Amino acid sequence: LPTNHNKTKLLKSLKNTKYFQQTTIDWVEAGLQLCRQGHNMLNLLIHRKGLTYLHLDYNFNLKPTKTLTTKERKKSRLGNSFHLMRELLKMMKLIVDTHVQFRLGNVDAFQLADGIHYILNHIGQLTGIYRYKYKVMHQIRACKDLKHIIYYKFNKNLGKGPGCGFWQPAWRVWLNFLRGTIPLLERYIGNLITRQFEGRSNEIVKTTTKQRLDAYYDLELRNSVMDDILEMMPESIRQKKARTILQHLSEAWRCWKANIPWDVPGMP
Amino acid sequence: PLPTKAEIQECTARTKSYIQRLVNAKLANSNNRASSRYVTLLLNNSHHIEVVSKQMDPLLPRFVGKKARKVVAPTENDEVVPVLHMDGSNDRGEADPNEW
Amino acid sequence: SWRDKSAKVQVKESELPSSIPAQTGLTFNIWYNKWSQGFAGNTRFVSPFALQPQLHSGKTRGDNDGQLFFCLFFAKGMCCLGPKCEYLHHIPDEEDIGKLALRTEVLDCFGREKFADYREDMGGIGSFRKKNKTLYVGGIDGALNSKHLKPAQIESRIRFVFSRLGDIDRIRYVESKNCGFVKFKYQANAEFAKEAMSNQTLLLPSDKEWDDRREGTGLLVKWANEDPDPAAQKRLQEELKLESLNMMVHLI
Amino acid sequence: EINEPPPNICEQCLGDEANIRMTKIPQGSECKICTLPFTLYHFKTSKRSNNIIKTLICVRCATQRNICQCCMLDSRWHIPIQLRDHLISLVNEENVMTEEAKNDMMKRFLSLKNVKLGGAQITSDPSEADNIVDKLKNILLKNPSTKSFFLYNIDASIPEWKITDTVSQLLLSLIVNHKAKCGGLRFQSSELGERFVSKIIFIIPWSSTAENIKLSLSLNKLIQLEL
RNA sequence: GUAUGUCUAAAGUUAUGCUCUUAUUUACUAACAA
RNA sequence: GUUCGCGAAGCUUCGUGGACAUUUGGUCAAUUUGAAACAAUACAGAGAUGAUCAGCAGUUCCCCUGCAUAAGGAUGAACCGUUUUACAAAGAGAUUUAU
Ligand SMILES: O=P(O)(O)O[C@H]1[C@H](OP(=O)(O)O)[C@@H](OP(=O)(O)O)[C@H](OP(=O)(O)O)[C@@H](OP(=O)(O)O)[C@H]1OP(=O)(O)O
Ligand SMILES: [K+]
Ligand SMILES: [K+]
Ligand SMILES: [Mg+2]
Ligand SMILES: [Mg+2]
Ligand SMILES: [Zn+2]
Ligand SMILES: [Zn+2]
Ligand SMILES: [Zn+2]
Repeated sequence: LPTNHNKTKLLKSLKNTKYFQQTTIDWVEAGLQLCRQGHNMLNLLIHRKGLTYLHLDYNFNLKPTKTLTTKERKKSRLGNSFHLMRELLKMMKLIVDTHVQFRLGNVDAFQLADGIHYILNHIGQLTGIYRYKYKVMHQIRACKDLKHIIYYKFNKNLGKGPGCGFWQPAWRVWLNFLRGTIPLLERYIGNLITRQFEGRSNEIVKTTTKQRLDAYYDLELRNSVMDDILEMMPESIRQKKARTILQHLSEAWRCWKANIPWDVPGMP
Repeated sequence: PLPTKAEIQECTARTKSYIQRLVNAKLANSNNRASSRYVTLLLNNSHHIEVVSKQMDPLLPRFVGKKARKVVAPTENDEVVPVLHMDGSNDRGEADPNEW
Repeated sequence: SWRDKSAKVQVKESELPSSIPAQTGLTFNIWYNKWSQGFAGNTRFVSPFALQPQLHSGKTRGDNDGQLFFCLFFAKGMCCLGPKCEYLHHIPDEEDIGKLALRTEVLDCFGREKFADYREDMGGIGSFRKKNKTLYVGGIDGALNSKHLKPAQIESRIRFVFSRLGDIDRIRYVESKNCGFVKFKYQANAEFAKEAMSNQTLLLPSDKEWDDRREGTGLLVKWANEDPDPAAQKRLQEELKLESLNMMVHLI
Repeated sequence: EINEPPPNICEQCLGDEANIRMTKIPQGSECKICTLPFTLYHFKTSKRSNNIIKTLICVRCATQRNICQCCMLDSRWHIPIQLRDHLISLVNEENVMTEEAKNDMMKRFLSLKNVKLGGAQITSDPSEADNIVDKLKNILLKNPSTKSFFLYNIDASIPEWKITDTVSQLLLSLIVNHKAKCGGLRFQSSELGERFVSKIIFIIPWSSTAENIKLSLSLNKLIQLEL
């Protein structure tokens, strides 16, 4: 159920400000301009990070220029935000490019339609979107299913071959995927560019997880024990005298583990 | 006296107002425009002036200043405060350490 | 005079130089405008242009307005907006210094904010915390393409250069340190010169290394720490006292 | 945090208008002292005045120094902070400095402390300021056409600007070295030199107890030459 | 062989019982050869 | 400039009183001197302990990559250095001083 209170859209919000103007531009123009824009954005981000050795190709296919020093390599492992952004632009760059080709006098409209259809049904095979965000397999699978459905309603009496267009339902799928992800990428890339600008938060504090549960447990335990002993101890002894205590405890634990009775004489 | 109901209403009003404002501040601060919808003039002498907040481009960072600085806090314990325990144990207090 | 004529263009934007200096490294960095993948060799070079003030200085859009700041690119001698520039185009004087004297405590004559501390070099625009008027003038060896001149010759040429751009409090060349200390009448003036002769040449048309002026490394005009010399320290103190007497009488 | 402290801007600075319209960008810059976010305020002094005035430092910093947030001058006397600290050091005391820590971490820390600096303690309370002022007050009470001269007996403290201006009043180029005092003055024309000489610590030959003076000159000159 | 970590990358801040000679072991180390 | 009233020449033209409309942007300014980061050359090449190994922590006015409160950066790095007093009471011997 869509929540109703949030009736300040993104575009509306942007419209409200001065820094945007509006124009009537051809969709191809919009596309090409957005490839140019996107390219400039991603390059700006990468260079900002410092790693100029990652050359963006104009086809949004990122690759390193030089052989990478291990440090450099570590630096350049861009995350699932940036790569996902790239992949979406790759997707877009494909279809927009196909339109350009069509309109640039290369290919016929049927050829265009087929091209677009091919792109949508082979987003997996044309842009490793799945790599970064694997739930896109669902989308890919859906597209495949559509193709299977469509073709066999498109090729009843007609034989086999590649020349079917009809890109609608797949296109719908991709739109809904983008709808799904727009929030995710606003968060992800939001945080990313925030990190680029503001440093990362220095109140890191890690949660417990399966991997560090035991260590945390044990530290909590020894803190508790130490506290109790200090409460007990009437002299108000130093932290260095607590080291003896906790070390004693540790030994005791080990003794228990062994099943050797832990009977140190000098204790209270 | 257990506090007055009327005065509890006061305190609640004050503190509730405060915390609501604080949370609003926290929210409109954050980059997630999603959380903008849960948000519940001056003079610099005898001389007078109008304060304004110019709306900025929603591309450029909202808060250019903040950059996650490490900052050490000065304590500011300007007023001294005692630590004040009343006891004097000699017999049990000296016999015990030999055991402890 | 400067006020008699409109300011000529230093150089048309066709003649202006691009923002892609020297390929110092293997690849260009878009968000920084610097180079990268290699910092082999020093970056600095000699200014192609110079403020020839009488041939250049004049009226502006600013001289109409009462813009209180002078054109950095005028000082550098490369302003591509001549009379159409908002920032002014002439040597700072008592009238203009006096005019901006309120604001110039916090920031330069180039209308850019000063900082808490000098940039470790004493190299960048001055700190607000000091009211310094004294420019250190390093890199004279580099500024003359290793021309074995006389100390007298050096100091004279230096005098010719900085006296042209602002009223001098004093200058003194140091043979033992191969540098200048060029105290100015006003902080605005100091600021102006400090940019106006940054990365410049001390060479002249009469000198034989005139066509090699570009190829060296320019004047290192930075700001000066006050001398350890107690001979001048005392003088400084006296000056401070005098100034204090002025302001203190002015309070009532 | 909440916008609890108001901005600390002085009068002269701000300009003589009954109502200006300034803007506040909150968390709007690191300050010029303590590298620390604060609410940046800014305004054109007039509507059609081109120069914006932006609040350089943070309010805590301002309070700490007890200054304007745009001028960096004391809010009372409209004078450089260092200068005012010197004045304060001079009257009533021997030592009053306001040491800013030039290390990026420590400066922040210092800024955070709600404690006035040396001179700020005086200038905050107006009574004390007044007292200081009154104490200060108490404390108070032959022409061969050479175009090129060689002037001597130059006070060590005098600057070239004073010299040239004096000459102008008595009316070009000038060379002075405060070591030697061989004030190698040169005029833009010989006629101008004539004019000057005809118009006449002004000891002045025309080369191209005076004895002792010559000696003092001599030794100083020699020393200069060795340098 | 690496992570990783240091290093360099140029412009001058104004003060007056032993020494010896050898041969042998053992250990460790060695992106050096077998 | 439009228009609505008027006057002076021929519904047309020149002059007059109105109404309409009446404050843009800048925290910035074009290359060295107000700030990145690796990179290259050189040098070493990795915590326990004898040797070889998985790590998870912790403190840190160290951070980086990461969407991250996953995780990973060599167990990410540094932590291994330095280290004197709440200083007492009792006895014995020797020296001095005084009564
Ligand atoms: O089933 P998929 O693995 O998605 O592969 C299909 C399938 O090929 P296979 O049957 O060999 O797997 C289609 O063949 P048909 O079942 O329709 O005979 C074919 O469709 P066309 O016959 O219409 O070409 C289509 O190929 P295309 O993508 O060129 O339409 C192709 O997809 P892939 O080429 O991606 O394997
Ligand atoms: K870890
Ligand atoms: K660790
Ligand atoms: Mg590891
Ligand atoms: Mg390991
Ligand atoms: Zn200009
Ligand atoms: Zn002010
Ligand atoms: Zn501050």
